[PDB]
Amino acid sequence: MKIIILGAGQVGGTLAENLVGENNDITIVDNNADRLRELQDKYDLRVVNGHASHPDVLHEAGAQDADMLVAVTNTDETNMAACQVAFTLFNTPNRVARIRSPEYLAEKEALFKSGAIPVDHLIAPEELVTSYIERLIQYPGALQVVSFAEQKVSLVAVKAYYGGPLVGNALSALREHMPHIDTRVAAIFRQGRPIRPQGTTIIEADDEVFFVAASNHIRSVMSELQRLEKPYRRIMIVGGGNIGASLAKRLEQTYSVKLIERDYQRAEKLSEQLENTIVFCGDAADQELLTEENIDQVDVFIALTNEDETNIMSAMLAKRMGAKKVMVLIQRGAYVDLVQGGVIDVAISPQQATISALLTHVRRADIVNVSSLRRGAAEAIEAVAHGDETTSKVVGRAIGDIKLPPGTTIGAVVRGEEVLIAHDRTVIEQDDHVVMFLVDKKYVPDVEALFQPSPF
Amino acid sequence: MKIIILGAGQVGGTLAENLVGENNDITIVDNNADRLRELQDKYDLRVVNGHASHPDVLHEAGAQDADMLVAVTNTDETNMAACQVAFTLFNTPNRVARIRSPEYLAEKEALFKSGAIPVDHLIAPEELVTSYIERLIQYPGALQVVSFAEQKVSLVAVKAYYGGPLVGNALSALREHMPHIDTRVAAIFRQGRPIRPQGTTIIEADDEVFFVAASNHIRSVMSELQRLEKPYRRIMIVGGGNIGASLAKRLEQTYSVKLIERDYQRAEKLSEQLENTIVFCGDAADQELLTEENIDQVDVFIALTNEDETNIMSAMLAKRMGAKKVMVLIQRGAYVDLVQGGVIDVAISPQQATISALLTHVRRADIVNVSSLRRGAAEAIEAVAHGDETTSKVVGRAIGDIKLPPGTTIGAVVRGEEVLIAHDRTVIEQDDHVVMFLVDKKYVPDVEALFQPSPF
Amino acid sequence: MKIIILGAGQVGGTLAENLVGENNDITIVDNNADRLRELQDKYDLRVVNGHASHPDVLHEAGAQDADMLVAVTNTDETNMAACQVAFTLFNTPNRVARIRSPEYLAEKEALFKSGAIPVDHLIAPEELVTSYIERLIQYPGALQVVSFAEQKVSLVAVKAYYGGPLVGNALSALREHMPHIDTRVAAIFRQGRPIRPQGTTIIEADDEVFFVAASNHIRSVMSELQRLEKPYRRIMIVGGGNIGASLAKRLEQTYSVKLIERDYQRAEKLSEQLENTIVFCGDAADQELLTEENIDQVDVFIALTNEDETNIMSAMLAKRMGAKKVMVLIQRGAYVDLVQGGVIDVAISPQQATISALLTHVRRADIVNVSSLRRGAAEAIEAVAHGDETTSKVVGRAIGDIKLPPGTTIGAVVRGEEVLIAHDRTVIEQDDHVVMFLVDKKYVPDVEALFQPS
Amino acid sequence: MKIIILGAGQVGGTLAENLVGENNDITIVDNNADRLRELQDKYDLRVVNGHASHPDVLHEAGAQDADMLVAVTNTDETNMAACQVAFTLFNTPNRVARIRSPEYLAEKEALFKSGAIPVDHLIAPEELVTSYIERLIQYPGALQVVSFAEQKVSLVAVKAYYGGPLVGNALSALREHMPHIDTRVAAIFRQGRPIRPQGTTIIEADDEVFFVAASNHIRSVMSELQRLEKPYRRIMIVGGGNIGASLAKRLEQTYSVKLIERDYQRAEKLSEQLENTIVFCGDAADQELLTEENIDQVDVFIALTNEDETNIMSAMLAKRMGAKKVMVLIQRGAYVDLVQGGVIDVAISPQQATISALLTHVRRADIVNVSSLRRGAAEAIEAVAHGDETTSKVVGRAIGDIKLPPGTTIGAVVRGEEVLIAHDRTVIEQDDHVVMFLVDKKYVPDVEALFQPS
Ligand SMILES: Nc1ncnc2c1ncn2[C@@H]1O[C@H](COP(=O)(O)OP(=O)(O)OP(O)(O)=S)[C@@H](O)[C@H]1O
Ligand SMILES: Nc1ncnc2c1ncn2[C@@H]1O[C@H](COP(=O)(O)OP(=O)(O)OP(O)(O)=S)[C@@H](O)[C@H]1O
Ligand SMILES: Nc1ncnc2c1ncn2[C@@H]1O[C@H](COP(=O)(O)OP(=O)(O)OP(O)(O)=S)[C@@H](O)[C@H]1O
Ligand SMILES: Nc1ncnc2c1ncn2[C@@H]1O[C@H](COP(=O)(O)OP(=O)(O)OP(O)(O)=S)[C@@H](O)[C@H]1O
Ligand SMILES: Nc1ncnc2c1ncn2[C@@H]1O[C@H](COP(=O)(O)OP(=O)(O)OP(O)(O)=S)[C@@H](O)[C@H]1O
Ligand SMILES: Nc1ncnc2c1ncn2[C@@H]1O[C@H](COP(=O)(O)OP(=O)(O)OP(O)(O)=S)[C@@H](O)[C@H]1O
Ligand SMILES: Nc1ncnc2c1ncn2[C@@H]1O[C@H](COP(=O)(O)OP(=O)(O)OP(O)(O)=S)[C@@H](O)[C@H]1O
Ligand SMILES: [Mg+2]
Ligand SMILES: [Mg+2]
Ligand SMILES: [Mg+2]
Ligand SMILES: [Mg+2]
Repeated sequence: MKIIILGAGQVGGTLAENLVGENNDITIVDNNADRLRELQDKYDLRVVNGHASHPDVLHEAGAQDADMLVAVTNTDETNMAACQVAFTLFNTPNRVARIRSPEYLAEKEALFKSGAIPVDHLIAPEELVTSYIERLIQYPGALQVVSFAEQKVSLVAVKAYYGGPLVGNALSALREHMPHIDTRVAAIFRQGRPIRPQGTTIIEADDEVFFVAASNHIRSVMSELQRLEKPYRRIMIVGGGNIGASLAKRLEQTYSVKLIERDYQRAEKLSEQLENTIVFCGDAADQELLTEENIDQVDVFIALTNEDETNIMSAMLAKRMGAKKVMVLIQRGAYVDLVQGGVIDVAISPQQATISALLTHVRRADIVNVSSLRRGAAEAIEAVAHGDETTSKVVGRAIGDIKLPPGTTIGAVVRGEEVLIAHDRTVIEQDDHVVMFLVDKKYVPDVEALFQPSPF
Repeated sequence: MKIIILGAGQVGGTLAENLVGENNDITIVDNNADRLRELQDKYDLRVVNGHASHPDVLHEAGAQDADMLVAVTNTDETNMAACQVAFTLFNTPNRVARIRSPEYLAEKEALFKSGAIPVDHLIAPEELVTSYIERLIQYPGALQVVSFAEQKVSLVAVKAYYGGPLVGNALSALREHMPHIDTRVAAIFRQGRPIRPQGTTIIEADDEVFFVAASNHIRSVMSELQRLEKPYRRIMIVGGGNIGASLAKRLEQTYSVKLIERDYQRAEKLSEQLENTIVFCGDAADQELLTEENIDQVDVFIALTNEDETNIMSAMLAKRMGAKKVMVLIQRGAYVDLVQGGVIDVAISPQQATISALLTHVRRADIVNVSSLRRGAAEAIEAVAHGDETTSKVVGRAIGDIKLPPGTTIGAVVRGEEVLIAHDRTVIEQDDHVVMFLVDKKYVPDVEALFQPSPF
Repeated sequence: MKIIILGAGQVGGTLAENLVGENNDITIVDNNADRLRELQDKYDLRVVNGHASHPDVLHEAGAQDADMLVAVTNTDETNMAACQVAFTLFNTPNRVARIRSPEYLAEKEALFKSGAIPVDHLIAPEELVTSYIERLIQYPGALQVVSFAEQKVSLVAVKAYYGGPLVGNALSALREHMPHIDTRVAAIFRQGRPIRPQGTTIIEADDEVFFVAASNHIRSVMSELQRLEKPYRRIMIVGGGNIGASLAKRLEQTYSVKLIERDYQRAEKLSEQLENTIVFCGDAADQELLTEENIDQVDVFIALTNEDETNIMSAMLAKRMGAKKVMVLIQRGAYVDLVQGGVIDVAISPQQATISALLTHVRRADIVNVSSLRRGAAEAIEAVAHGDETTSKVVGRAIGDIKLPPGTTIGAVVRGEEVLIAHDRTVIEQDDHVVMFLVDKKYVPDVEALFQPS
Repeated sequence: MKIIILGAGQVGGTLAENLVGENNDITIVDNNADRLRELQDKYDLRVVNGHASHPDVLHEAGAQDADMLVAVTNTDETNMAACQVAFTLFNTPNRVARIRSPEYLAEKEALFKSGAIPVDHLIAPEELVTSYIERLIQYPGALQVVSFAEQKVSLVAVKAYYGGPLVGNALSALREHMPHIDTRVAAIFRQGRPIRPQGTTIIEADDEVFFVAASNHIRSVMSELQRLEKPYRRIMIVGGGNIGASLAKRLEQTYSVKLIERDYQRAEKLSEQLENTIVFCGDAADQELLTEENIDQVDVFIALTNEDETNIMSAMLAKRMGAKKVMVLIQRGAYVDLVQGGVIDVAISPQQATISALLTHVRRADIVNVSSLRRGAAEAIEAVAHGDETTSKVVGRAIGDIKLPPGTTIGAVVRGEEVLIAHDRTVIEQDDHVVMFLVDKKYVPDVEALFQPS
């Protein structure tokens, strides 16, 4: 697998970090020499200093031979130009590009899906975020929904609280309750540190507990944990930009939505374009605006401006003034787990989201796929069981008898269209998709080795 | 009292906001028309659009007749030029100027105190902050030390916690304990909202409780509340700029200080200039640097970079990694109370500090002086009891019999050199300094009226 | 004619300014509200605020109906995306784009000429500039060569001097002293004011005289006016960049070229890429370097750095130190007419060159285009004679019987591939290309009326 | 001589460049590491990185021991603080400061001349520029007036023309045809190269000839060279700013002045402040406005906006439209020598003017200062003859017996308040001020050796 990453920013670099290994040859292009040196010190990859869409720069990165091209530069127009130039001159297969402009996506069918602009897969960070928040809204009480390249399976995170079904009970004590639907804990995060879920792991308060669920039965699982809270009525959105306006349009038909936008010329525009949203012109930190429009009633306050501090301060104010749940948009995913949990209920990063999507396309045709759950060294992953018992170290063997790396816990198996909750006696069959959670991502290539069969 | 404020930034504007009234005529100079319109809408003051140090602009603000000149522009050199031009051309008395440069203050004696540069009072925001943090370090457990223009009296804030002397006990129940030293609660802040301290006010957890103390006996009061924790051993400072390097120099002789500075060229300089400080070159968010230098041992982690988010994220990480107490430098005082309390122990603003100092010079020769305790509408103040019983509405009368405005509580009286803890039977004598806390600062001019005697 | 210009910078703005008029609907798209306003204040055109390559912005500027799209934004990648989006979504005809990157141009065949990236016409200023200089070197004595028609016609500017062939002679007296060559004076600039060339106009010293010539007979005209100087032998180029390195390749095999380049790692690279050029490592203003390499022998000194300040100081030093002629590259177009002529013989601007080229695409699409000449010597336009005698006020008539506005001079008529030097007896036939020069831009729209049929 | 220059911009940099040499220890302070490096790369001087007014930065540049402090930073308030801090902390002598604000200058008496703000010498470029133009208007025909000594000596530049008094005459032939007036040609610039003025130098057309004259007898010299033109009657100023409004006040009472100002609220203000000036509201490039107000009658058109582009286009239009002479204000100093002379008669730069003034303070402190003339016509310096015959190689000798370097011409000798036009028999006495002109800057340090005693 020969991979070229155009632009070594947060997204390109983090991607590069997640793809270094045996079966992957990573080359990164960037015109900033400082960024290249920094990345090369940490990881085994090749670097090209130049403009990502220049024919020679692209040639020097070996676009004729490469198997995938990922364009994550500063600009859509450079990403588009890179994919055009690469395709036209070198026939480079699998061209993925980040496109941040909703204007382009509005014509994505006519522009990209016709091969006019030769992009195979658009990664639209603004769209992904809007979809994620909306999906959280759909499951009141849900702290995080984890996705895999296998769309049939998901994880749902919830926060344990005093006098809740979860707090105090060990994991094995929950397994005594089998009514209607049964799930298994995939991961724990207390105090920002990952705990490997064992039978005798006592759930403490303020833990972030991730349960395994079929993607089409999340509501049903949360219900059966007495953790599905009543539907959100009142949503308040701060920041009427690309993301804010998008989310409001998606919600206004089913929810009661208020939006605050401090630019009057932009705000007036949003009032007509949003038929069922009440749009206010005002500042996010304005106590008297938040009070006048009853912030004490708001079920979820969502801060979606582009400045993290504005969002943070705003949401912290909303919580102080009685908003039930608050969500903030944090730019860099590193800060997400940090700022989350205490006072701020949920933090979402457009960079994380982009990276999550990008890992579902690259890890495709690989053994292991990384999930959208990545916190520090911790991360949930999916691996494929190729081969039969004769050639594989996992196929045929039972889950309780698999030589997993340290810190690694198998949470569920996806066989065809059925999602099986992991048990010790369960036998891994061929071409299964095994979902694991690792406390430390350094053992991924070990998981890779484990699931890699002998040469047929 | 005729006051000219040069520069209507955060400091100038906030000052202007605090000084509007009957006995004060406020004029603000600024070259940004937008900033002027905004301020005039809210407050009764005069605005001049021009350069603060131009002879005509200064003339147009009435510098010949004015009684005080406050220079808080963007630049020290403009502040200095304004004070020179005002003095030389109009003999304007009482010239206060903000000087941010330690280089100038290093020669403050030869430059200002000689009348070469005609500044009467330097307001040095970097120095004030360094002094404040240091003063907090001196009283382990102290959340905030409140100062007044009467240097003889102070307030000390502490946070109530479960199984602590404070939590659960009503205020009257504390008055049953009179050993050695006795104090009175001046203010309460729970959930960021001010509560007027009454006899039957039950102290809840995480409340910010302010006790009255003589400025020279703070340690003695905290001791007698079982709230003076053991001396801080290990201090870790992030950001080796003006403030960070300053604080380290002050502490290194009495504390074990580590400093982190990400710029290697600046960091190397600090290693030699700080004889007893260990200086590290590295990033604030670097988990492995913080761990290698045992952040789990750090008694107080102090984030003093100029970026609030950097400081916030950094300190939140330090707390997660086990640092006992964390303090952050937040630029705008509005965010200070917001970000404080939850996870971040203390937030300090250089703007607040400047404003605090500026209010001790202006309110001088006034009736009321505002303290360094200002949180939203809430603020602690000091008023002077001028006149005798014949002409005053407060002198002679007992504290329990004073027609105070709503939300107002007298906490202590400073008579000469003795600080008297307020009791209901205490009689106000002449020229006393009465310390009150108001839940809403809108009643200040009422306090002013109350302490204003009849025309002699 | 509905024309869309993307980006209202120097080039986009000047262009619109050159085409705003009667038969032209100019819409300018730009990301900057302020540049649009200035343009609307000055001219009656439509302005659209948005990103030049966004589908809605292109549609809102009416790309569906438009007849030409000109992309002159900040970056090639936006120009390309814009041409792409316009073609794919709206089938916008005649898509012209500025492409500054030699890297993209190196693959011009594979990228653009195949319709992968749908640019119909590339305007590459660096190349045009390089080409212009080379064209000047080819005609020693030429201060300026301007093109009209499809470049089929040219003007050759020369400066008249004391004890010279031009000075002293009336214009009609020159038509009688030229035996087998046909030319016409198109414009003159003496003192600080432009003069309309008449029969009784005596050429005074230091005048810049513009002659009309067929492009394939420029050398023959200059020769027989005793104004074609002997071939340049020694050329010195300062600055080995895109333009410098390029111009050197074009010259080194037929001329003796030395190049000065202060970037030492760059100088080494060029030393290899230039088979017949001597590359010196040094600063352009270094006298001890310039005197060492015989600047007094240098026929043409060419300063091609990106710094106008360097170019000017460099050339003036060279001129001071005895170089015969000096040519500079000027970025800021305002100064070009000034900088040329006195101490510095020739000044060349990449923005001007772009505007020229964009107007050669105007000249092929049969729109009349105004252009100002050097130092306001005259404003030049080329117009088409539409209609027959019945519907046109010009077709059929001889030049001597046409009521042209004051200050207006017809210089030549272009019939197909045939260039007729304008004479009083010359009859304009239908669809002819009449190239004229005006002393005043205030009479510009009047000429349009002549050539616009009923 | 230990000299500190605060701020290494155009002015600070040029200054250092003019004074770096043998007897001068130049230290430049600047906030920008890059500007310092370029300066150190080019010249051997000391560079200090810090804020020009910080006590340690001033001390580290050796303000205690320094002999002159020049403040040419970005803002007056920093220049002032620097002069303040230097005086208060280190007693730094001769503190020169650039002050651009007319507001500060309006209170020059009360603020600076009293030692409240310890600036010894104010350099106010806007005023100097205004003063220069006014001085040009006073001597019609003067293209340039440059000053030497304590302004006691001047050069008057004029352009020679066909059928003119200068052209055709050898220089020695002019000394014999001037009856009761004494002058000397100091420099000439013909073609693109400077010529050393000798007896047998015949003046050709379009040469710029510089004459030496006592400052109090400039008019008498120009008159008796048949080169003093008749007084200007009609003046037109574009741009009513600090310089424009100021120049108008100085001219309106003795000349007929019209002013064009596109800022309408500004035009109204000036209409009141200018008792004898007609203020028109309009753009400078508006032909219908320029033709309405008889631009063909205008003796001098002066474009004083902050936009070079406006000034150039404005003036060239005026020159095109028949105005006798046009003068412009040019911000970017690189273009000045070029822009002047051809279509635009006079170009004036505020940065150059500042450098001149800063060098008049150099001329009072008895340091020899180099300055380049217009278009490199010659480099001019004024030097002092220190010592007696025993210790000096120049004192006592007559000019005709002094071995000057090649290209070097002594133009005048200044003894006290007495200006002696240089002659071969003229003997240099002690502490004389000898003003010389060099064609080449490479012979500059050689001249110092002559005047430096043992
Ligand atoms: N035209 C270009 N050619 C090559 N590399 C580029 C180009 N533009 C940007 N880059 C590099 O690509 C990386 C990403 O660019 P940024 O300016 O960080 O854009 P961004 O929108 O912040 O995206 P990220 O990845 O979330 S920081 C940067 O590190 C740049 O150095
Ligand atoms: N304090 C505030 N209160 C209310 N609205 C705010 C506040 N701060 C920012 N906004 C709005 O929220 C968004 C923050 O984004 P900005 O960084 O200002 O712009 P931007 O995000 O670059 O533009 P977009 O939306 O991505 S096309 C803007 O639309 C602001 O109008
Ligand atoms: N030279 C000047 N003359 C007059 N007013 C000025 C000048 N410079 C700045 N101001 C105004 O003074 C105010 C404070 O300036 P800022 O640029 O905000 O400086 P600051 O260091 O941020 O100080 P603050 O008050 O904490 S925001 C601004 O609102 C400016 O509009
Ligand atoms: N992530 C980080 N880790 C460690 N040190 C940091 C980090 N970010 C900033 N710093 C340092 O902390 C300070 C932050 O201030 P900046 O805004 O970069 O500079 P500055 O404060 O304007 O300069 P000063 O100190 O006020 S003269 C700087 O000295 C940085 O070197
Ligand atoms: N004083 C000088 N003497 C000699 N060469 C110089 C001098 N100043 C600049 N140059 C050279 O002129 C060249 C012009 O290169 P640049 O214009 O900077 O880059 P480029 O590759 O030509 O791309 P463009 O077209 O300018 S965006 C540079 O390589 C410089 O080294
Ligand atoms: N506060 C400062 N302290 C020290 N040096 C400074 C300061 N501000 C500017 N300088 C330097 O002073 C020089 C003058 O810079 P500018 O004032 O920006 O140029 P300018 O206003 O065009 O005036 P000049 O000198 O004609 S370029 C610059 O090179 C700066 O690097
Ligand atoms: N095309 C034009 N026609 C007439 N007047 C103009 C034109 N362009 C600019 N101006 C005027 O020229 C004047 C010059 O003013 P400015 O230079 O902008 O300000 P100023 O008060 O002179 O301060 P300085 O010295 O430039 S920092 C302006 O008031 C403009 O209105
Ligand atoms: Mg295509
Ligand atoms: Mg004829
Ligand atoms: Mg003083
Ligand atoms: Mg003689």
